Amino acid sequence: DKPFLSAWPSAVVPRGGHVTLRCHYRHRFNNFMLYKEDRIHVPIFHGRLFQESFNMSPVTTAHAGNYTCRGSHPHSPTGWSAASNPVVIMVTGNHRKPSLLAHPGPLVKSGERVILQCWSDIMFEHFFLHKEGISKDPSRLVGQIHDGVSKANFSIGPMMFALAGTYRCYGSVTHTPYQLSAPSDPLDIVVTGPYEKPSLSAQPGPKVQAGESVTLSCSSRSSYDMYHLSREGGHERRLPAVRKVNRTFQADFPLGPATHGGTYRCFGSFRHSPYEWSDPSDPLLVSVT
Amino acid sequence: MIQRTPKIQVYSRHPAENGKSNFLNCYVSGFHPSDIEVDLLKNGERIEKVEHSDLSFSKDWSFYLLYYTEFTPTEKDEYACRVNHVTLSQPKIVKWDRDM
Amino acid sequence: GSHSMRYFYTAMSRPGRGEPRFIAVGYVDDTQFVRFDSDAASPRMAPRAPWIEQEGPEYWDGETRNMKASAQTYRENLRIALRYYNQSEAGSHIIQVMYGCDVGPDGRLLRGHNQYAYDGKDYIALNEDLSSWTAADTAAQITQRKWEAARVAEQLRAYLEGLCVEWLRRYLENGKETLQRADPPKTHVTHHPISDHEATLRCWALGFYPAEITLTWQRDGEDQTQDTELVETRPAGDRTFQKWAAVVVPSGEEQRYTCHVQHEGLPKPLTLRWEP
Amino acid sequence: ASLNLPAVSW
Ligand SMILES: *[C@@H]1O[C@H](CO)[C@@H](O)[C@H](O)[C@H]1NC(C)=O
Ligand SMILES: *[C@@H]1O[C@H](CO)[C@@H](O)[C@H](O)[C@H]1NC(C)=O
Ligand SMILES: *[C@@H]1O[C@H](CO)[C@@H](O)[C@H](O)[C@H]1NC(C)=O
Ligand SMILES: *[C@@H]1O[C@H](CO)[C@@H](O)[C@H](O)[C@H]1NC(C)=O
Repeated sequence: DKPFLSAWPSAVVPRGGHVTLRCHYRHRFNNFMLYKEDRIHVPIFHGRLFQESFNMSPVTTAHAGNYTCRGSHPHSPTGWSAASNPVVIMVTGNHRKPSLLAHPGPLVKSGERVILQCWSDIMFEHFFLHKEGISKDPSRLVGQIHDGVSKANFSIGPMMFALAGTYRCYGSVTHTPYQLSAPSDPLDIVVTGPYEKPSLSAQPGPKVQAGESVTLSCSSRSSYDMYHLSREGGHERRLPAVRKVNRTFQADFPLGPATHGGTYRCFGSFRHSPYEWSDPSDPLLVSVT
Repeated sequence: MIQRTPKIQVYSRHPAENGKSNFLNCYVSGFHPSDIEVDLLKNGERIEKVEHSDLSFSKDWSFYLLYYTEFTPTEKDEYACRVNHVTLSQPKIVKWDRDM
Repeated sequence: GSHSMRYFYTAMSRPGRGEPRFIAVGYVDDTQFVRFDSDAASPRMAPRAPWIEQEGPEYWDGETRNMKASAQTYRENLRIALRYYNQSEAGSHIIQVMYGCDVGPDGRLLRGHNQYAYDGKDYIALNEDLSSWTAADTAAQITQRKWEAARVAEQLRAYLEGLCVEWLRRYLENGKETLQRADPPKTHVTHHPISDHEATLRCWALGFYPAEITLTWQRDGEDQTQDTELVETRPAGDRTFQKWAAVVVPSGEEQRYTCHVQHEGLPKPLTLRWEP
Repeated sequence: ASLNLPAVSW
């Protein structure tokens, strides 16, 4: 006899944002009370009967907490239902952001693993890794302390498309565990493969004199709707593919007016899946005189 | 969306005999989406220990479920199945007809 | 006889009412033999027919791992389908999946199947050649382009030609005494008046396996297919099935009507008539 | 036994 509690659009919410708690019980979204973990059996707001979902807006730090709901059950020894599943509202933006980096890198072969390392010069007690999206839950790790930084290694994988996307990480300090830092700079984690690798080539070719034009052509018999041109160490270009007479799919990346060059690979991708890339093309080295 | 209202059959596992243990079945099928509420009723009152089969579907993608409970039929007792579904404004009751 | 194995997946979003939910069931012919439900506590593939229960722990661990993986896959495919059709994140949607194989009496593959649906309508299907797809709309054409670029048909084909047939042959052995023994229907005819000049004859078939059956009413040998009311074949709850067929007849003409029953468990078709 | 489909997306 448990209600189902949920937060929308995200239980991880910036301060000043908005989150709605919904309590669904016996085919209804009404007539329920809320409780916080530290003070159970004492309803919040002096026992406010929520006749509708609870919209917290704008979100403040006082909204952060670990919630359960009980729905009105009129013929019962308490008059109320059992406690719902717990939902933890985490309010972000309350400390300087940590940093997030991928080892060995953010392009992850299908089936393989990647470490996402969160770290800060602030002594965070816990670190949270959150993948962008509606109704997405964070992973938590204790912060390890060494050499004046705290850090945590989040292991992601075996990589597949459900794990690809934009990640951010967060720190919390000892006595405000439901208050999170500002988010780290975002990191896009991309899965490469198993879509077949395209072909890379340059026009007129890979040897460019100063002041001459170089265009990089990514090509495939697969119908990629977009190609990503990726340079070793840089520069991340995207272009739509166009179908050619010989049935190849192709995008032409003009370089210049003074690109210095380097080794290039290209990847195909598809509409509405921006973090699923094909296998990398064979590399192509461009040298500007 | 394509929404399909449920078909309902109420019947016993074996030919009913007053005083002999049996099983009361309510077979629901042809419906979409899959959320559905099914109650077996005795004299209008919901029977408690009702089980149902695992959700599956037909080649046309509509769902079917069997709801069942052990019961000893009597002449004094009236059984039915009560079904509610988004395609139904109001719950639909099908009486168990022993004759057929 | 011929035999088939099918797996059916239902993946459902239900925003604000539950977590995204993944349900899988496995069938040999008309007999359900396994299930997985991500809503249970500690989801796992579980036996649903006695003849699978003595598969070892290596079987269930591999099945449970596969189902957990597919639940994660199809939870995300629901989000993808939202973008393909430009639908709100507040509504409830359903993906359905079917695959499996048909084998002949020698146990060799006759054909493979793999079809997908979104919100109860065809979405994409593997063709009979097991190496190409047919897409039902422009959203599914995106999926087709992706599955072509990833050579997904080759993986379906390897399974359908290999493990699918191999396991189906194993399950048919495990449950031979129930899966390959046709139980004939028990039959009778009932009579009920509807007025002072018409009555219903109802031909009953009970307790039969497998579910395939033909019930017909004839009058002077002519098939009354248009005047016959046939109910959907229905499960008895004990892995047998039930069906009936009814015709409305002028009172006094009942002797003209015969019910005909065909079923794998009958060595010859049955003819029935009603008698007071 | 069920089909094991590695990493396949719609
Ligand atoms: C939230 O409270 C529940 C008890 O209601 C507890 O089991 C759970 O671990 C708590 N979660 C956190 C993140 O503290
Ligand atoms: C909750 O409040 C926010 C802020 O005004 C608003 O954007 C939103 O529409 C409201 N309702 C829901 C269900 O989020
Ligand atoms: C985290 O991972 C990186 C790269 O894998 C490694 O160099 C580092 O030592 C790890 N940190 C800890 C605390 O294990
Ligand atoms: C297809 O045509 C394009 C455009 O001229 C060309 O770059 C590419 O090499 C051709 N591919 C093949 C396989 O002929």
